[PDB]
Amino acid sequence: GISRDNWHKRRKTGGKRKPYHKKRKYELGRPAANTKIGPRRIHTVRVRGGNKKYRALRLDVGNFSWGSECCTRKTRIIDVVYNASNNELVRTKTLVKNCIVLIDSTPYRQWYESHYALPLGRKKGAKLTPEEEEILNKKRSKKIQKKYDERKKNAKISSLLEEQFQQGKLLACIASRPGQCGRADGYVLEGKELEFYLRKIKARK
Amino acid sequence: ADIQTERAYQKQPTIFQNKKRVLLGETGKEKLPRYYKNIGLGFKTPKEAIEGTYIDKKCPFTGNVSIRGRILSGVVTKMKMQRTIVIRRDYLHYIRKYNRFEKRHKNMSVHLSPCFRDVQIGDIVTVGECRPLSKTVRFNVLKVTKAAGTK
Amino acid sequence: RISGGNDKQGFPMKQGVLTHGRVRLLLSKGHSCYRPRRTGERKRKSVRGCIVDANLSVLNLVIVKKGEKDIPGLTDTTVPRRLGPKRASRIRKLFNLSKE
Amino acid sequence: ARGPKKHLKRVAAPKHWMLDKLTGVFAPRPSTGPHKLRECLPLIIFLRNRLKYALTGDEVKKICMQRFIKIDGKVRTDITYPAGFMDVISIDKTGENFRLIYDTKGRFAVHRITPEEAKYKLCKVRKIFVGTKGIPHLVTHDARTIRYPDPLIKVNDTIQIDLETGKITDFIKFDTGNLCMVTGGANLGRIGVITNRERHPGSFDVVHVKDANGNSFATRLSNIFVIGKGNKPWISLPRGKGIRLTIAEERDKRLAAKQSSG
Amino acid sequence: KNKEEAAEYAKLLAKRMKEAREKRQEQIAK
RNA sequence: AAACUGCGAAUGGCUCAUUAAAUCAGUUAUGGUUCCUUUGGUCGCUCGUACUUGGAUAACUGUGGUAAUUCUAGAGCUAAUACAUGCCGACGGGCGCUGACCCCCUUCGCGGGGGGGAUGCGUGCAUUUAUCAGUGGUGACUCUAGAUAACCUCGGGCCGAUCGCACGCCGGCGGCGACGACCCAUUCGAACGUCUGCCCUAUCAACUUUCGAUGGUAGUCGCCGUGCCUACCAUGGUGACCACGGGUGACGGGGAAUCAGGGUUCGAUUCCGGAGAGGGAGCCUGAGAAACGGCUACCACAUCCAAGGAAGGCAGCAGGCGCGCAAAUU
Repeated sequence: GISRDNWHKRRKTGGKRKPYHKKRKYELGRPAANTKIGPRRIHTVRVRGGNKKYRALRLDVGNFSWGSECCTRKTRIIDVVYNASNNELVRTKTLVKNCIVLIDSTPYRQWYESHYALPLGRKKGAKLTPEEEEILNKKRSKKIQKKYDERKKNAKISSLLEEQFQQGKLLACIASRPGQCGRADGYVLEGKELEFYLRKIKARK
Repeated sequence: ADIQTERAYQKQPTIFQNKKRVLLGETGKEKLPRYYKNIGLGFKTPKEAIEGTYIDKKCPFTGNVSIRGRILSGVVTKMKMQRTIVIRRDYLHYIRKYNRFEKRHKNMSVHLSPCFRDVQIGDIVTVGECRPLSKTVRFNVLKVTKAAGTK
Repeated sequence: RISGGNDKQGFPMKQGVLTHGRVRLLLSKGHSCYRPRRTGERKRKSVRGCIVDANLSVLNLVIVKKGEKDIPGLTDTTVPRRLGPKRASRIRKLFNLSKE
Repeated sequence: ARGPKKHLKRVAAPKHWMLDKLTGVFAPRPSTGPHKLRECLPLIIFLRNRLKYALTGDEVKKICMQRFIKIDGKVRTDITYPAGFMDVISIDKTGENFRLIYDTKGRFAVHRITPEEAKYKLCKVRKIFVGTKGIPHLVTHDARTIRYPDPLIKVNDTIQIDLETGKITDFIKFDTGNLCMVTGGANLGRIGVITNRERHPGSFDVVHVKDANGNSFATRLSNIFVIGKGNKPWISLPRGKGIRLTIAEERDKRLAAKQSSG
Repeated sequence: KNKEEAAEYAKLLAKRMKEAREKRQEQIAK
């Protein structure tokens, strides 16, 4: 049962401070939600004012957004690969805000194939699995075909994202706080942010 | 320069830099608009804030700091901290029994946005009150006036 | 069925306490062997474990299946059983009434 | 202290209640409500100390629980209900209507109004905001929320509320040249025409006001309540028309009135 | 009540933008 | 009557031990937060048994244990505005994204357009994330409102299975209330910051420094801002304008005594703010307490005991002892 008061700290001058009262309830703190990756487990916390906090203890699934394509999907979280705060959080695979995680690319791949009529992350040696060449090709009239052709002019995906889609898992940043809202929402890493975090990950390992 | 000096990526949280743009439609860099706001009270946004590349979340102009409360002034005394300076406010306190004054001073740690390049020791700074930015910092430099002897 | 009892000092048996002796538990609302005096109150109370030994002042038993012959004063009497059902749906269920 | 306070010491009570010091230790702590604790007159003070309809708090309760007292057109049985500026108190049993209006001394006068005037009240709009899929909302000093206000109504304006239906029927803008009362500060209860508003960004705007007798004062913008368009009030004013006589003129008027009798 | 209030404010708002448009057109025209 | 349910018990009263920019006072700020209640608004805005659903448990009856308590244990019933579950209806559909198909015109280079469109997915408020566009507002938003792609916590959120009175109207439509639930304001606050101000002491001159010290970055936690805490990084921050340390028969203030002018001393004490409930510490419930006429433990003291255990907190009102120069009625 930790505290959060500012009067147990030394003053700006470095002098010692004398506590004039005992700990107050509103200065309380609670143990960290070391949100692991695993089958969902959330414990509701009663907080000041009678409201509720959702202390996520385990999360295997989040809501991640592909910002360039504006494609938000529910997705299994696979692993924790980088933490700017503490490397130990990577070793324990702790979900916190701004931690870099691997998410399944299947929902975004499915949306991309159903939107652009273009394969993504698909090996050239393979000739597609049954019952999905239809959604790729289908029987469309002239209007629908020209619509997809017009979409095809803006369907180019950067090489880093393409390689990730080949590997089957994307790099994402968790943008919510799992220990406060019970959710691991975030955004797929792209562009110079993706470059920076790939460089950091490869420098670490 | 090298904006990315920390372990985490540094960017303005309100600027989306990953928009898809075709290669042949490039004029300069692809896309990086710079977020800035004009703070009130007649203060002018520094040009370095508008055309800079620094990332400072405590900057009054390009950061997440709202200036409200007291507008004070001081002379820069120390600049040995990262994005923070110590200013000195001198004043006269009236002792009524002797009908006289005494010199007192208060040291105040204020956040210095990297938009104010070339800030010396001894020049006046106009600081504005914001939310607590750290243990001791509650003011942001809004204006810098050079010292009289500075050429 | 063994439905509880009181040890030689009167402390009642508690269902989950797998002990021969007596323990001290912090009891709150909902727990047996405790009645809160104010909302949110918890009290440290002595309770006897759920195992039946020879160190009991009284053991409570509930006859679940009746034997072959009546026990005088126990299984041969009758009960007025006041307070029939009060909620309407319970009345219908007891007397197999219909909506009409 | 833990949690909220429930008592009010008689000497810590607002001085404009004109409570004495020897009646008791406590003053009636106003209930939470439309008006602030220090800017209100509880129903018990009005029905006992001002109107003398009751001698004790028990008799105030006896009156209120017969549902004889309406505040802003609604029956109120809370004897500490906070009645504040512009509020209309209707006692239909005795057939009398009052509007809580400040005196030039800063006190709530016993100001009787006609039953036709008791149908409406002025309200200073505290804020305007858009919510609920583009629906504009207006909040007054009375703390009543009005949806779909006129698009011209802004903060610091005055609206007229029909108490039966509670919707805006007219409004005065906050303009120079409009009559206004002062609802706080040193000039509380004074009525005059707004002369000019000096704006201080990030601080308190100051409004200058000129009396009907030519006396000029100033208050903070938060203390200004527009009463009428031009110099014509939209409500009845007390016997003193918001003109604050100096103590010398008060003495002279009192002496003249006394010498006219006998 | 919701429907009536919405309709009344729609009419009043349309009239208010009509007034504002006419005033601004007069201002710019001269 | 009882008992269940709800609300209060966080106010008041007492005392001044702690406490030296701490408390407090004036001044501002919350655009950095929470807010029971009151008041006003919102509450068929959701396209997917209802003429009323389920199981308990009190009180009550009956059987008991212990020396002992505002201890409670079996058994037999029976309620809800307790606890749960849950639907006709508004409801006709609109909007968005899909897209088997058909018509008209221009060049039979359909480079183009305009439409109707059947199956399908999703829709309201709230939450979380990402993105876009610029209804109202501010000195100033990363504000308010809008749009899009989705999420939507088993510890799962709103969308009423409630109670009284008066009575009605050619199976339906109803008046006046009580109670309850989100949400947004309001009130009452609370919390945390700004600027300035505090006694004596140098026989206290240097202090602080990851036992976070000052700042940065990311997070955690928290109601929220913040070294509040953590991990990396920098080496800072305060001081003769008296830091740091020490003392205070130091709670601060409004104020009191005295006083030509100036001052000196006092302020435990009825108003405001703080703190505490023998000393520490930790919590439960709740909107609000680190509560003590709440709980848990240890330390000191202490009550009953059948020796197994059980029960404590007058700095509340009286009253007693002790202390003392020193202070009232159970």
